[PDB]
Amino acid sequence: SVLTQPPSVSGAPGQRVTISCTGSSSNIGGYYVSWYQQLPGTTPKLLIYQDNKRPSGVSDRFSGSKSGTSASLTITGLQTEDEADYYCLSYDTSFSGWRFGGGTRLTVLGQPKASPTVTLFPPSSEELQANKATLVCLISDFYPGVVKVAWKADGSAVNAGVETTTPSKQSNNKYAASSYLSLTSDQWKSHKSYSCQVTHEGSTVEKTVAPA
Amino acid sequence: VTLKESGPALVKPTQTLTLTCTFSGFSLSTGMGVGWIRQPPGKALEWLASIYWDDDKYYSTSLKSRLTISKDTSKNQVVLTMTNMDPVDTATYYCARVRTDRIDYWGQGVLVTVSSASTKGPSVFPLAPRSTSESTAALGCLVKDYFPEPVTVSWNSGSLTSGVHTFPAVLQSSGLYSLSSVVTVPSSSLGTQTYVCNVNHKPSNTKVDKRVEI
Repeated sequence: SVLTQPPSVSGAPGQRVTISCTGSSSNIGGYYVSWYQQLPGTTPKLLIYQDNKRPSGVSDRFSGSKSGTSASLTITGLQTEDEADYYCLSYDTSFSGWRFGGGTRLTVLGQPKASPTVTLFPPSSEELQANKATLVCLISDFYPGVVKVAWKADGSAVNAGVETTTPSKQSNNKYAASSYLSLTSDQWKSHKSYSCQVTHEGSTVEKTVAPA
Repeated sequence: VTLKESGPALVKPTQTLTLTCTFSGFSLSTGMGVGWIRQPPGKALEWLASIYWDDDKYYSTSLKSRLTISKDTSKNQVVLTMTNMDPVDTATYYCARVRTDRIDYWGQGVLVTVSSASTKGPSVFPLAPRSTSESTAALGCLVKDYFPEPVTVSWNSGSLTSGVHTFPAVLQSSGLYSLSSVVTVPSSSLGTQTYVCNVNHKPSNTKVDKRVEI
């Protein structure tokens, strides 16, 4: 009654890395193990089956290793395209069917910083007619995936009505996010300037829009 | 080999969820079977149940009285039934083929939200360019205040795909989602070409084609 996986591992580009699933006499010990990869926003893909066997089209950078209550997946020649979540799978004689590992998020450590692109939209004419005003701040193509988003009104810090999404991995291993400043039409007209301030890795990119 | 799930986007608590997976590229023969695996948003995969050529049914012990699986090689479908749905069951539900055993191919998955809140169609507003014109202009659509997920956005009926970026939605304390989709185009192209976003919120049976003028 166990299937432990490290939630996060990381390796250096061009090197080897191991992902291990630890268990007991009921799971990996005595039952076959499969491995699966899930890139961001896509469906899982069969890595290794029958502990050692890879289907066709699969890269031979990957391989599975058996030894008792431990199963391991190895990735040679690590590349940035390998950043994904990796799961193991095996039956357990304590429950009735298959158990998935917790999943291991793989990070590749050699990637350079990318500063974010910031696009700020004022509220539409249609929304102001409904007496509302949503300012949209779109944050794209930044690495690593951490930003702080602050809002300003006439240079002064805004303290309410801000909601920002968690960063999300995109196609090219960079990250994207968005932040919304939800106001009424009167609040939007009450100031001369509104600013979206994006702090990434210590530097700040500010974009400003005006009701006029 | 194409697997396809279908089910309601929203299920109220304690009600019954019924999935059906229509398949292609095989049939429950051989020693082949079709499985069901779910995944809460941003979380791990959980195997639910699977059925084989025997009509041999295997279920998760964690889901005792809740799971029934059934096949129909006639209309080529596979149906799973989960009773007493809880918000903890909110997940993307995948149907996959299983071929000792292994999962071969995965469907795209259907998103199911277990909530007591009501469906709400979105309000679509244009994200008009001044951005005192640079060589490129960003225009888009604000898909505002909808529930539940998901929402799909294309541009110009799928004919415009190059400068497209649809952003993941924000969840307000209201319980309503909002997202923005924007396309980056040459500012030379703002008169040569019309730009319309195709928003589809299937949970509310609403499609909106909103043009972004100016």
